[PDB]
Amino acid sequence: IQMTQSPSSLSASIGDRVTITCRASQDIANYLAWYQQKPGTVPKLLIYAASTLLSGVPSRFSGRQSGTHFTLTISSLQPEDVATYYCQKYNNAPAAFGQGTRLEIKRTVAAPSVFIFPPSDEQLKSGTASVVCLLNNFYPREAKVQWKVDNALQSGNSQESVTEQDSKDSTYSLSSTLTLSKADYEKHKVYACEVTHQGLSSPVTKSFNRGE
Amino acid sequence: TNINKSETSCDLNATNYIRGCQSKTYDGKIFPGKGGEKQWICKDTIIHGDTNGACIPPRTQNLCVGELWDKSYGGRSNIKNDTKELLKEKIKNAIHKETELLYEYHDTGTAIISKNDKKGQKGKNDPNGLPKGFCHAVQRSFIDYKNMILGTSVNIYEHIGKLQEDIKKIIEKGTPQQKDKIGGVGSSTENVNAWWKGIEREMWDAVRCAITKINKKNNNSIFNGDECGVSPPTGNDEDQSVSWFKEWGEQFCIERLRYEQNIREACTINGKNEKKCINSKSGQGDKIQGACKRKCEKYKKYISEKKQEWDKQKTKYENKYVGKSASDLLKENYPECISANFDFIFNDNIEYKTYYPYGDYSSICSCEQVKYYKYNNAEKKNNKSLCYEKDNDMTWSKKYIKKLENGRSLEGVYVPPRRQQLCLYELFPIIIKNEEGMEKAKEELLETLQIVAE
Amino acid sequence: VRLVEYGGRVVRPGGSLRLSCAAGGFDFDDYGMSWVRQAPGKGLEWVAGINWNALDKKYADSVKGRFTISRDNPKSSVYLQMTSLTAEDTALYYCARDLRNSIFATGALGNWGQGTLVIVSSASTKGPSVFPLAPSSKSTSGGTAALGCLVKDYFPEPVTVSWNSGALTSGVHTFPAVLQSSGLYSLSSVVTVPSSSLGTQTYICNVNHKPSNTKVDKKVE
Repeated sequence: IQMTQSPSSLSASIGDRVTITCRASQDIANYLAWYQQKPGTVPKLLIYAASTLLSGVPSRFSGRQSGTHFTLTISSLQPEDVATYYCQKYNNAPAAFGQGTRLEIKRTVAAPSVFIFPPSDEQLKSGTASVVCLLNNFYPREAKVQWKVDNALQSGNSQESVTEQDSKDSTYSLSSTLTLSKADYEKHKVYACEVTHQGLSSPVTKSFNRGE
Repeated sequence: TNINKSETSCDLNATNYIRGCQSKTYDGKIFPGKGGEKQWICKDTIIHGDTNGACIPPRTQNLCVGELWDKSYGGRSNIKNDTKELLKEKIKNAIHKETELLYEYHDTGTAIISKNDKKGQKGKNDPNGLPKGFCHAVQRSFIDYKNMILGTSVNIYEHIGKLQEDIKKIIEKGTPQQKDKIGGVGSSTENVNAWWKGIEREMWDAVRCAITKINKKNNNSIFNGDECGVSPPTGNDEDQSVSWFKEWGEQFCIERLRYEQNIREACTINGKNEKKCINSKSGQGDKIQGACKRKCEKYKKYISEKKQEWDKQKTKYENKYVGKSASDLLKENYPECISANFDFIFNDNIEYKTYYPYGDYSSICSCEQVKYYKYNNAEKKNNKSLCYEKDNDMTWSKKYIKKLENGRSLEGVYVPPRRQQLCLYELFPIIIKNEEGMEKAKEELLETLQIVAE
Repeated sequence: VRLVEYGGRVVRPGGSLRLSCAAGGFDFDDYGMSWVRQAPGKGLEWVAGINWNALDKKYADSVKGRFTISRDNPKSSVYLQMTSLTAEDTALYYCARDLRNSIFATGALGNWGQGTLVIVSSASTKGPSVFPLAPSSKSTSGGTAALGCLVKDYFPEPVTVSWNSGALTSGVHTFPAVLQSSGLYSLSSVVTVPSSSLGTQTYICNVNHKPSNTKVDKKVE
């Protein structure tokens, strides 16, 4: 039995009210528990029976239910409440967790400091391609990276990695790693990464030539 | 826990010209061909004293004494010019001529433990690389060699008493201490075997060296030094009367499964619903015309001889360990015994012998259409295998209480005497039969249930 | 009050593995247990659940038939036998208890274990390969350039990467691992520094692949 939890990436700022919804397809009347997980730790059960706050949990949390709509409410968001919330139901059979809602600190819009780090000579000696475009300190989390090999679209040959929201400045960092063979590496001249970010007026191109 | 030890030493790939043998041939000879099987010589063997202890394993009959006791001098008092550490590497290499005979004997099927049901010996393989039987070499072979060093009443095949009296003379000649002996006969077996068991703290270092060069010198299985765990095995089982009993049980159950597979091939395959054969007819009822006979009469002979061995192995084991049963000892130490009922297959009952000519496989060997006959009209009631008279004096017992999958135990319920002698013998051969061809299982089960209840 | 798991290991695809979970001051006799797995950087997923007396064992639909759960109360342990493992079952497996003693397998998981990684692949624990990322006069953006090294093909159990023996802390954006097509993890550990400082001091990135006991300390221009 599914447990549709939404929104999936809710943003907010300290002092706001945060509401998370965990619609359950079937009837579970109140066999729902809420779990909070900070990065790199075990989950912590906050609420069970869909309302009963577990002892030791700060009272700013609350849980209520309307039919099969369960909502977790943080009245006053605190910097130690930035985590993922899971809303696992435990009535009978599959006890499945929710999709998971990840809170983030909402800050002013920023712009990625784009970089076009090229492969290294001894990486060429290794024989692959390690073209890397770097997006730094940007915000919000949503950002698109495209690769142009001599101004030709690339797909299925790059990989994406993102840091978690950095604590000190609430900014994100992204890394796009483009991997190619030696053959199709020297088969082309100019490699460019195109950054499409909401905080950028226009997409930003950062390119180089292999002879450069 | 303890640790392992050095060295990469003992590079004696060709140790010396060992006069004993290059192959331990107790289950016939190496392929090609067979023959030369050693057997479990029964009780009351003079070469083993009164043989009050258990019967003699064939592997211990051809135990690779190497050059501690040896030949080319008739029966040589071999430790007068030869050594003991060649046996350190012929535990290593006598189980390298036997881990190349693991790899051939055990790992191609010229041992008893060697062959499984049908796939062979490599589909079955323990985590330590070895086909099953080297875990039963550190346990069987190595402990039996340490036993040869210590010896029970059943003296093994060369009057081991001469070698032990030599240990008193030719090994207590300034080993381990000087000629000023320590302790006596008590503390002989634990001075020349407490600097041989205190260096079986180091012979176990040396047998973990054995296994680690089964890993690094002859590499059928490559890992650190761990034969069956880096520690010597538990006490009270290294007793020859116990370890040999366990060996006998494992061998018996493996070859019983072997005969079970053969009678499958003659009564499941080559056989029919009543396990009859080509033109089996009456005649003498629906008895076998022969195709099963020579495939199952061999099983009957085998059970006869193995019963003659087990009847008085079990008695000695019980009276030595009063309170424990032989089936208890065997069944969980070897997962292949779980389908064996040593009570049923070895009943001391002439009616059992007559009514179950082929033991627990009688219902899967000779079938006359088991059928419950009602109150009248030529009642076939006593004409089947029978039941004891109920014993009046039995005591309420808490043995054999089930163990919950909770892992818990009932811990307080007591089986009534009326129930622990509840008679359900008829049901067992039928259960063995109906492993195959379902939806006939229930048909026969209802009939045999009726006859049992009646 | 204290749950620890054992059995986290790298297994071949289609193999088998047995996880175990202990119990502390917890009276592990009338509480239901559950196993919950979390794939790397994903959401938690219930996997198995067992009753107090082990008469009621429930499984997730995906891991069914392939997974078996069992208790042993006198030993105070709960085990999960896993067979026919696929490449998708790679996850951190937690054992959890109901916070309420009851007669049901599934319930609110009050106490959780630390969990064990059950990485499933056909890789070979191959050591890392460090590659530098040279900057440029182009990278001198706003008086600020960036220096980095990428660790490539360092399966398993991702690596600690520091800069100048941990001297540099500001701007170090070590990106999370990623499983590329070859079955080998890879990452980068870029760091942003003032472009004026370029060529002035020295930058070395230090990688520590514990599973292969590999220590590579690369100076980058």
